[PDB]
Amino acid sequence: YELFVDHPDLAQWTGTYPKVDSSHGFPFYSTYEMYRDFQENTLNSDGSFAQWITL
Amino acid sequence: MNRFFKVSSKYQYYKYLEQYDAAFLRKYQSETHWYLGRRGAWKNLVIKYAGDHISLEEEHNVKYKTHLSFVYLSYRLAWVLFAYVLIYNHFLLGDIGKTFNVGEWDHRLKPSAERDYPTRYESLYILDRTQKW
Amino acid sequence: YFSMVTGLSGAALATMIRLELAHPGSPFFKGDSLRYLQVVTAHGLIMVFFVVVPILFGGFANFLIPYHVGSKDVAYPRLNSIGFWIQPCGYILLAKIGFLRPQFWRYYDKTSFS
Amino acid sequence: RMTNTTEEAFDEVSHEWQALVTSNPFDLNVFNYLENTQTSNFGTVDNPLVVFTSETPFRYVGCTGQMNEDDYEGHELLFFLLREGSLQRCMGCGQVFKLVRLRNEYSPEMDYYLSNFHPYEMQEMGESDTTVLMSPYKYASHYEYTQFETPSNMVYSMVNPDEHDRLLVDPAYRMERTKALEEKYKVYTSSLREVE
Amino acid sequence: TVINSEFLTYLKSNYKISFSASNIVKYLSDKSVNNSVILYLRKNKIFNKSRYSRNRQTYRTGAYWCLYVNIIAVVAFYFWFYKFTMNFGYLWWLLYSLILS
Amino acid sequence: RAGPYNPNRYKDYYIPRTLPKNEEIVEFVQSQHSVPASPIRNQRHINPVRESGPLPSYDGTYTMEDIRAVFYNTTVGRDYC
Amino acid sequence: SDPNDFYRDAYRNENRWIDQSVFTPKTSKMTHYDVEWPKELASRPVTKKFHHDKGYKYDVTTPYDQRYNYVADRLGHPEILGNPFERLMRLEGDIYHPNYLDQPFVKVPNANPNASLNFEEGEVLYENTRLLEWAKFWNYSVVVGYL
Amino acid sequence: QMFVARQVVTNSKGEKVEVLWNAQCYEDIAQLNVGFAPVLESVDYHWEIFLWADPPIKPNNDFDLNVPCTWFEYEQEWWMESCIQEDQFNLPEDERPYNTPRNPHC
Amino acid sequence: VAIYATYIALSYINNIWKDYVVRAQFSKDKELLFVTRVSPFGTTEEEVYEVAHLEHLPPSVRSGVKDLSAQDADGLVDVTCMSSQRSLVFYKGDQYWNPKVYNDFINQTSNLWTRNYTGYNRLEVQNSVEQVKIGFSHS
Amino acid sequence: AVGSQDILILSVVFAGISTTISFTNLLITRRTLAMPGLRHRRVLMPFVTISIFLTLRMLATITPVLGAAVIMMAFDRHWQTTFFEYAYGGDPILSQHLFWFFGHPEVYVLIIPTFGFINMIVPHNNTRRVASKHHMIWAIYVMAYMGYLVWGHHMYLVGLDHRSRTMYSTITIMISMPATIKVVNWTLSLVNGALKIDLPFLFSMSFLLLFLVAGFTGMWLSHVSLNVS
Amino acid sequence: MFRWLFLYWYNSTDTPSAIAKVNLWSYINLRLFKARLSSSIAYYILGLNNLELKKLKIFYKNTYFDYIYLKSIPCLFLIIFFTNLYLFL
Ligand SMILES: CCCCCCCCCCCCCCCCCC(=O)OC[C@H](COP(=O)([O-])OCC(O)COP(=O)([O-])OC[C@@H](COC(=O)CCCCCCCCCCCCCCCCC)OC(=O)CCCCCCCCCCCCCCCCC)OC(=O)CCCCCCCCCCCCCCCCC
Ligand SMILES: CCCCCCCCCCCCCCCCCC(=O)OC[C@H](COP(=O)([O-])OCC(O)COP(=O)([O-])OC[C@@H](COC(=O)CCCCCCCCCCCCCCCCC)OC(=O)CCCCCCCCCCCCCCCCC)OC(=O)CCCCCCCCCCCCCCCCC
Ligand SMILES: CCCCCCCCCCCCCCCCCC(=O)OC[C@H](COP(=O)([O-])OCC(O)COP(=O)([O-])OC[C@@H](COC(=O)CCCCCCCCCCCCCCCCC)OC(=O)CCCCCCCCCCCCCCCCC)OC(=O)CCCCCCCCCCCCCCCCC
Ligand SMILES: CCCCCCCCCCCCCCCCCC(=O)OC[C@H](COP(=O)([O-])OCC(O)COP(=O)([O-])OC[C@@H](COC(=O)CCCCCCCCCCCCCCCCC)OC(=O)CCCCCCCCCCCCCCCCC)OC(=O)CCCCCCCCCCCCCCCCC
Ligand SMILES: CCCCCCCCCCCCCCCCCC(=O)OC[C@H](COP(=O)([O-])OCC(O)COP(=O)([O-])OC[C@@H](COC(=O)CCCCCCCCCCCCCCCCC)OC(=O)CCCCCCCCCCCCCCCCC)OC(=O)CCCCCCCCCCCCCCCCC
Ligand code: HEA
Ligand SMILES: CCCCCCCCCCCCCCCCCC(=O)OC[C@H](COP(=O)([O-])OCC[N+](C)(C)C)OC(=O)CCCCCCCCCCCCCCCCC
Ligand SMILES: [Ca+2]
Ligand SMILES: [Cu+2]
Ligand SMILES: [Zn+2]
Repeated sequence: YELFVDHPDLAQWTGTYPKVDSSHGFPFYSTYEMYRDFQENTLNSDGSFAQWITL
Repeated sequence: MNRFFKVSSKYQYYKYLEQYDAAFLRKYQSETHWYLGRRGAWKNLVIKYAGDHISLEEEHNVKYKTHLSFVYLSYRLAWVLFAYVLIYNHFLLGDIGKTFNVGEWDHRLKPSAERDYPTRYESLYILDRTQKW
Repeated sequence: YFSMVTGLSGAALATMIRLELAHPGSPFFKGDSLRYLQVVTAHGLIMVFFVVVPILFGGFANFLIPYHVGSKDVAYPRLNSIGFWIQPCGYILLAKIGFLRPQFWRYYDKTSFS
Repeated sequence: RMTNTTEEAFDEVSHEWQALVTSNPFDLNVFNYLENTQTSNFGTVDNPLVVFTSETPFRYVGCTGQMNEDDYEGHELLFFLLREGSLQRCMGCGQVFKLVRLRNEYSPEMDYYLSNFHPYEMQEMGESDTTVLMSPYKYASHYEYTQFETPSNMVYSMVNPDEHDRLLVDPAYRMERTKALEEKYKVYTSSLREVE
Repeated sequence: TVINSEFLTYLKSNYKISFSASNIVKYLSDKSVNNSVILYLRKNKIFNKSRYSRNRQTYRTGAYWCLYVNIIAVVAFYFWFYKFTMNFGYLWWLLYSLILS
Repeated sequence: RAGPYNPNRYKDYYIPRTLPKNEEIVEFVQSQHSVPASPIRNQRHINPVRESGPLPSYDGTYTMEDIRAVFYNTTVGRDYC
Repeated sequence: SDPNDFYRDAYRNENRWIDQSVFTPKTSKMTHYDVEWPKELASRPVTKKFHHDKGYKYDVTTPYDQRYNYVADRLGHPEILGNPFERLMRLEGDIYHPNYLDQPFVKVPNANPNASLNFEEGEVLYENTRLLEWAKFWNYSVVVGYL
Repeated sequence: QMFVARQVVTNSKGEKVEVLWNAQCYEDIAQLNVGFAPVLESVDYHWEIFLWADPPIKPNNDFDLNVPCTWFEYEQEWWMESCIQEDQFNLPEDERPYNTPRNPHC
Repeated sequence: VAIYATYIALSYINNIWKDYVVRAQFSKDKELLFVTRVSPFGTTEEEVYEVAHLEHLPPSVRSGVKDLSAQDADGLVDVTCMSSQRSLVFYKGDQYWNPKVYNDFINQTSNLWTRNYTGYNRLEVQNSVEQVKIGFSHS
Repeated sequence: AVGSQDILILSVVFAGISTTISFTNLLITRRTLAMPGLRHRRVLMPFVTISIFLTLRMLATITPVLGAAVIMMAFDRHWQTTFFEYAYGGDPILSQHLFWFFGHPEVYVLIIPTFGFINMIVPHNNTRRVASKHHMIWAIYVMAYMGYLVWGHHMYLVGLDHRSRTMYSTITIMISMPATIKVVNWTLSLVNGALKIDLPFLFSMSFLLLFLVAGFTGMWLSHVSLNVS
Repeated sequence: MFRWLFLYWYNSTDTPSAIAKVNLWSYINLRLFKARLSSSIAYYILGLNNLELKKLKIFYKNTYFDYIYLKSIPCLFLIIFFTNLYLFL
């Protein structure tokens, strides 16, 4: 959460989701698109077989 | 405050400085308005209008554009040479001897090459040169 | 359109190769092994670097990437135009080697007269 | 480092500075960074998803349905043309879109959409004394550093084209208007202090 | 600045303040206001709806530069490795087209 | 042909051409802060309702079973029924 | 400034109808904005003939005689004319382009000095003639060294 | 090709509003038919997809501001379920055992 | 390389020498100043300036005053033309000045370098600005 | 001798530079002008665009190697640098290594974009979502970034060490799996949908029919003993 | 100066419509720096009458090396004791 609030670009690079909650209704001022390549091209995700072959 | 004292000029327009403070004049004509302070700045508008149009894109300097004669010569030569290349490489490859001329020039250290001669004058002159080290 | 022209050139080179390989004895090149090798190399290079690449990365990419990414134009319209206009020289160079030889004259030309 | 708007700002640069300083929705939508657009709610009839345009009738919109943490996408992307007028709906998921054609004006209707835009980034404005950072470690996380500082004592005021030309050509008029604006700024500050 | 007491009393009577100002200018002192510098923004009709400024829609110099690149490549390669120079006189009418142009 | 055009060669009136008065500015600030400001947009769903109609009933004139019994009869031909 | 105490009263479901209703707040009218600006905006000239494809009803040109005069300085600016060398060379310069010189709202300075100025020589204030000799020496020395 | 359907819906504020269903494309704006007439034919051909350079938008919804699915949400698994059912065999009710002993602890 | 190196060298030498003033003469009415400066080859080149435009401006950085050449009795005085954005450099030595117009010239081209450039004390902080009266003529 | 060989060398360098310009322009276009919401979501973009970008990245990775090899060939031909002359340290097999390191990724670049055409056309005519788009994307990516370690299957018999030979053969045979994944995804994309038969669909079917045999023959070539003959 | 988005957007008097009357736009009033949330996790949960914000603060960020070394002394002594046991074993 500290990383997301202070350095949004690094949070997006690492793939962290926006850690703030907008339940009050006002969207946050530093939201960004999700870069999930690191968490998706992994042995535990849709790239499981590709990562097994690469390993 | 240190107001501007007087303007010893016969041009009544310049007397506007007498109505302001020296600090104000420095702030708005010396610190960040140095390139704009007490200047007409008509050149700014002229250059903006010059840059924001669809005028000729051939540029030589920031002050002058390319010479139209040079531009036209370059364009005509480019078009004609491109047409020659395409036509010769697509239609006139049957007779290479008739379609192309053989020529070259080698280093002056080595003896003059047999093909080193002025084209269109090989029937009128023979070229040779003295080797150099 | 340039890709169509280059593909026709490659098809012509393939036709030359197939006519030479139709039956033994070199019915097409009549013994010019060097010319046949040059034609084969020209065919391969033209098909690889000047048919499929222009079709995919030249026409299809330039036509589709703006649509599929939401851009008014490519980041380098000048470079796109340059890449388009640069192809013909390489295409000709890799396609006309079969015709062009340093020894242009034929075996029955009396070079001793010149 | 900060550009002198009264001397150099024109057309596109002036509009960018207006977007930076006023954050008016019309300019902010035009100059919003392409990489990130503020996340919004799911479109509904009562609370439709608002798509902003800058004096244009239609915009190419894309929809992927209800987003989930596991997948981040509801349905495969479908593109349509969101046009100005009544609300519109997506067939696949029923998401409701509303096209707001912002106008170059300062009105409560436009101010109503202030919260729907990211603040315009300032770090990339002006002139940079560093071309680019040659750092593979932070090529996508750090902007170029600055040797100098950014002044924060600048007050901007909008001007018409003919008035701006008058300010440029006539230094006396420029000084007069500057002094008047300074007096008005003093009055505004005093009024705010009294209200507080 | 100085605000008349009667004017301030009239303002208070006609308006009762119940909300706090959101502008940060309220915190400024007279020194900061004096040190503030005024800048002018040119406001006109907006036609470009993108961050990037208007870009020219034609590259004539680029097209001709590419034509020259092609010509240089072909001619240089043929001359260096084939030693062949195109005989422009064979199709004399294109050379005459250049001369006429 | 319409002819050459340049929109920047004509005056614009997006900003008032006369500066305000000091007393008017003070009174405007007083009045603005003496009354509530216009609301800003909020994106919170308040008592959200189904986008479609009521959920099909367990029993009644039309039930979810009737909908379920339609997937198996699906045809798009070249002629009307 | 307790956030929960503020929010629980500020945002309520039963007030949704009035919470998101846009209105113009009641504020004192300002003559420069609510009186003067509408008048000048409505009094804009209208032209029957305007660029149909790109123009607007209010695209009315300002006459040259009505354009503001240039009074910043008396000294002329011959750069506008275009020097005879450039004219002979046929070079095209933006500074002396007629279209860019034809500004819409302000007249460009006259190429000639204002008639008020008198160029009769007066008396010498400052004079350092040895600067010419020093400059010649340094320039020749640098040229020789560079060669 | 502009709108594939329309409806009139009364919102929570009591006002009736019109909702139009835009024609859609499978991820391909090139295949999308950009027209301004009630015609299926692709008549208009545009050299500049973005005439004014305004970028398109692919909005991303915040999970916090999302709403539970209610646009025929009961149909998401219908396709797969019915595909399985078509080949599934169902025992007749009369032959299916009924009124079996109750579980002791339930 | 040769052509452009020669051109750059000559042009930048001329630019460096342009600032320095060789001769300065008032007009008959003292309304214009004719300035003779160095040319690319070391000859005389004429220019015209307006005395009103001419002004001696303080440095932007207030800690760099001590580094000005004017600190020395035989230094250089940098006079800036605010209209043409040009700089005129004069030797401080009285040998180069006419002693019956120098006083008026320096009292007329030094109007923007005042006491307040160094700051305000607590006796003059209030008077640094003109007080604004609001609502005294009407409620 | 001097002539067509040198012309081909210089034209190969020329085409390498042209490809440099092309992929630079396209990749920067994607990275800087992509619409909001599609900046990083590769899945949402049509498969053809994804394949094109992956192939452009592969070309960027491999082009400098080919350029260096071709430049060395030109230097050996003209200046006689003896880079590939065994007499004084030259390595003739180094030329083959450098060429094939780009050559195999070159054919992979040629093929990868072809899959996108079918992956887009089949859903369009079937009125159905494509089967396992994420898995197909990951399969093409694994093929792309594992084709950099199989360039030696064109050099089995050249005389390289058995260790490298075995590594190349093993990775080459392993490459077959993602192709099978793509084939099964294509097959499953045709089931349980509303088919709209069209000429693009027929072309896609012909493409699948040809690709099956092509890849099968490639896998057979991966057999080392058969590859010898 | 606001910490919470709801408080920031509840009653805004410095909006462009209001500021256009004076036509003065100070650089110190940029929306970029106008509001900024705290670095501690805050999440909303349903209360008895409305949503309420709960803060999840796990650890402090101002501990010093003296405290850290005092806490680490037992680990060092245990390492020494285990090594001595191994040597004597
Ligand atoms: C050694 C050579 C050294 C050379 C030095 C050269 C020095 C000079 C350099 C100058 C050039 C600098 C710029 C380079 C640009 C390259 C091109 C490019 O992409 O630019 C994009 C760039 C911008 O375009 P873009 O499209 O925006 O780029 C998007 C990104 O590139 C994103 O692209 P994307 O979308 O395609 O992303 C793909 C990525 C995205 O996917 C991922 O996120 C990767 C996977 C992450 C999660 C993995 C989890 C696995 C599970 C856990 C671990 C399990 C194991 C057990 C342990 C755990 C147990 C619990 O996935 C992959 O494909 C990576 C493979 C992942 C497999 C992981 C296997 C791990 C096993 C360990 C051993 C193997 C490691 C291999 C490397 C792995 C990757 C780092 O292009 C430009 O700017 C224009 C072109 C510029 C060209 C410049 C000139 C280039 C010259 C290159 C010369 C190279 C010579 C040598 C070649 C041969 C080497 C063998
Ligand atoms: C590499 C050499 C190869 C040679 C091959 C053999 C060629 C021989 C025959 C050549 C002629 C063929 C017939 C065609 C003629 C042109 C018409 C045509 O159909 O072809 C168009 C043909 C191709 O069409 P295009 O280029 O596509 O059309 C676009 C053009 O831009 C056109 O655009 P535009 O219409 O806007 O421009 C029209 C303009 C042509 O466009 C121009 O404006 C180009 C520039 C013209 C003036 C160039 C010379 C003067 C430049 C000033 C600096 C000089 C050097 C410094 C001074 C000291 C000397 C070193 O026409 C003229 O005004 C030409 C009339 C003659 C002018 C003579 C003025 C002499 C002034 C001397 C006093 C001032 C200097 C100070 C002296 C010292 C004082 C102490 O264009 C040309 O040929 C352009 C030039 C043609 C005119 C001749 C220019 C040079 C004349 C020099 C005379 C000697 C001066 C020095 C004497 C010594 C004592 C001072
Ligand atoms: C394609 C057909 C021709 C054009 C379209 C049709 C005509 C339209 C206008 C008609 C009405 C107005 C006429 C007044 C002139 C208006 C235009 C103008 O100023 O002139 C252009 C231009 C002069 O303008 P400029 O001052 O250079 O423009 C500068 C401006 O800044 C403007 O700059 P820019 O950006 O606009 O571009 C300037 C560029 C303008 O851009 C171009 O037009 C570029 C050149 C054309 C495209 C080349 C593509 C490459 C492949 C071409 C292959 C062609 C077929 C094979 C031909 C050779 C073997 C037979 O000018 C050049 O660079 C000219 C280069 C010299 C011409 C080279 C090509 C000659 C062959 C053209 C095709 C002829 C087809 C019919 C005959 C077929 C015989 C079997 O050149 C000429 O006036 C040359 C005219 C003479 C040559 C053409 C006719 C003879 C061709 C030889 C074979 C036939 C012999 C028997 C002829 C019997 C009597 C006809
Ligand atoms: C005598 C011939 C003997 C037999 C051999 C002939 C061999 C011909 C080439 C064979 C291969 C391609 C064949 C394509 C034919 C169909 C073209 C087509 O779709 O119709 C135009 C078509 C217009 O129809 P549309 O788009 O359905 O409807 C729009 C309306 O037309 C309304 O549009 P608008 O409002 O814009 O009105 C203008 C319209 C009205 O005009 C017409 O419709 C008249 C009829 C069509 C005339 C097309 C050519 C005109 C002359 C072009 C010369 C170069 C430009 C210089 C200026 C020329 C000024 C006239 O004109 C055009 O749109 C034509 C534009 C032409 C641009 C050409 C330059 C593009 C760059 C080069 C790309 C291709 C390179 C190939 C070679 C590569 C070698 C490595 O526009 C295009 O698609 C443009 C295609 C451009 C490329 C192909 C044409 C240029 C070929 C140059 C010669 C290459 C020779 C190579 C081998 C030999 C070397 C020595
Ligand atoms: C009155 C005069 C006109 C004045 C008005 C203005 C005129 C404007 C003219 C502008 C000319 C632009 C350039 C044209 C180039 C043409 C090239 C060409 O086709 O040449 C061969 C051409 C025909 O020869 P060919 O035997 O058929 O074929 C060539 C052979 O195959 C092989 O032959 P080669 O082996 O000898 O190779 C030479 C060939 C090139 O052949 C090749 O393909 C071989 C290339 C080898 C290259 C080897 C190295 C590889 C390349 C790259 C190397 C660097 C590395 C790059 C890569 C990077 C690596 C790190 O190119 C040339 O012939 C060179 C050009 C000859 C001189 C022409 C200059 C004319 C005057 C220009 C200035 C005018 C303005 C002056 C001022 C005016 C105002 C005072 O010969 C000619 O030059 C004939 C045409 C001459 C036209 C002259 C101008 C028009 C006027 C004609 C007279 C009409 C009557 C006038 C009456 C006036 C009454 C008042
Ligand atoms: C588009 C071009 C392309 C593609 C995609 C491929 C793909 C593959 N190639 Fe090939 N290859 C070339 C172009 C290509 N190749 C060229 C041009 C040469 C020679 C270059 C020269 O020297 O000039 C070459 C040479 C070549 C060799 C060297 C042969 C030799 O020199 O003796 C080998 C060795 O293993 C090989 C292997 C493979 C493998 C394992 C794949 C894999 O990608 C294939 C994986 C896919 C499958 C294995 C499909 C699985 C099959 C099914 C699902 C269907 C099953 C149905 C039935 C059995 C009925 N290739
Ligand atoms: C011997 C000679 C030595 C060299 C001498 C010359 C020195 C030159 C020094 C200057 C140039 C180099 C500087 C350092 C690098 C700078 C990079 C940079 O800034 O680029 C940003 C550029 C442009 O960035 P941008 O413009 O998008 O964003 C800038 C950042 N913001 C917006 C926040 C301001 O983008 C990239 O290229 C970076 C992303 C791609 C990086 C490569 C990823 C991998 C791609 C292939 C897939 C993986 C395959 C497997 C790999 C592993 C195998 C084992
Ligand atoms: Ca044979
Ligand atoms: Cu291979
Ligand atoms: Zn949807």
